[PDB]
Amino acid sequence: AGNATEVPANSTVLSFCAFAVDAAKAYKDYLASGGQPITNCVKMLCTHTGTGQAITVTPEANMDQESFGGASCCLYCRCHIDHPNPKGFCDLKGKYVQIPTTCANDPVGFTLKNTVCTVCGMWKGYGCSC
Amino acid sequence: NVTGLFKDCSKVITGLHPTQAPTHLSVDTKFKTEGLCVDIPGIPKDMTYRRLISMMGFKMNYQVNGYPNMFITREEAIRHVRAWIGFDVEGCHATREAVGTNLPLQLGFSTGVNLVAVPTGYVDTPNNTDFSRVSAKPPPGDQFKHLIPLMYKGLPWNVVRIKIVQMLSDTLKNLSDRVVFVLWAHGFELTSMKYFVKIGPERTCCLCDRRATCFSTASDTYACWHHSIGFDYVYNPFMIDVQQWGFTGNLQSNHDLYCQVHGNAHVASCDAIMTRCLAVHECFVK
Ligand SMILES: O=S1(=O)C[C@H](c2ccccc2)CN1
Ligand SMILES: [Zn+2]
Ligand SMILES: [Zn+2]
Ligand SMILES: [Zn+2]
Ligand SMILES: [Zn+2]
Repeated sequence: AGNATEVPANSTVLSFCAFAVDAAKAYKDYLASGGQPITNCVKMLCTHTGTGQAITVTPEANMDQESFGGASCCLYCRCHIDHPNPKGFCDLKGKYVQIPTTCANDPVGFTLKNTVCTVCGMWKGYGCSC
Repeated sequence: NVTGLFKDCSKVITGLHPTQAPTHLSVDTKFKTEGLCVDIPGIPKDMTYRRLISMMGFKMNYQVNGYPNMFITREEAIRHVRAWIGFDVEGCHATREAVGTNLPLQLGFSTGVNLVAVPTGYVDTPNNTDFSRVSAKPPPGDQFKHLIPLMYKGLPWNVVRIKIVQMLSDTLKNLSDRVVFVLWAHGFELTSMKYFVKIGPERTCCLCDRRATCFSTASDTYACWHHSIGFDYVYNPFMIDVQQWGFTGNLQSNHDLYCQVHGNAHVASCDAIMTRCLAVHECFVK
């Protein structure tokens, strides 16, 4: 009974991060040890003529981005572990995340390492104008 | 190709909305096209769901610099025979709101201790994963008739994990700088470990220079078996699966070949005693 959510290629990293005291550090160290990025993310088929904002209600990928389902880009959602922010609630689950096409190979690692500019709503460095 | 790890055990006939689905596999079929997903304005997110996620299927085969391996060799386990603690878990089946996974019920150790936990699971919601009590039933009543009364004598996991740390610390402080859980068909024991174990790089105690064997979430601190008073997590434990040492039959029949003093009392701690006993007879005789 029940429906499988995962593929075997993710078993090792998901199990490693599901037992870690610090799962974000565990994932970054896992990648640094040659480990493959988390796959099976929710990649969107979109027009690529969107606002380009980082976290949106609908897919807003521009020509330089790929749109993804938010929960699928969140290490804490992917591992079924506690979220770090004091309220324990997620900012990506329930939204779409725009990831630069150059970093689309590792959407989970991108959201873990980067921040959204609170002024323009775009990723710092990809491509916040400030 | 798929795994049972993180299997959705809810009875919901629908998949998830693209923004809420942890994976492409779990996105509802209505949003799928050409290997990808589409957003359908007018089909909204679900804001009330409760989906039990299965903790059966962990694979601890990571190889990361500075992170010790949980599963050790027989030769390394032999060297650390003073750390050996037999471990077995009797589980209950998810029922009513969910079906398809097992939850820890009675945790048994070679120390002779049996701890009963309330059936608790990892439930996904639109905001997070809620670790909480779930409806559960003992496995089809025959050899599991002793588990029926235990469904009500369980302690919350925050209490259970404190007692495990207290028991291991009291047993191993004068014997070893670590714990080696001695297992037979480790699958469900490793699933149960998710409830009381944390892993990471090697640390030292906060009150001494001995290696850290315990972790406290309340204070983000590490302690050895001597200073773990009030600690809730077992940190960086070791383990080995005795079943993989070339044995043909079940646990009892293999244990009974060398030992006639541990009669099967059909309880978690009895299996844990038989597991450690079998490991000792196998590793140190001839
Ligand atoms: O609609 S579907 O394509 C997605 C659904 C599913 C739900 C929950 C977890 C995994 C999978 C199974 N059929
Ligand atoms: Zn999340
Ligand atoms: Zn900006
Ligand atoms: Zn100490
Ligand atoms: Zn025996």
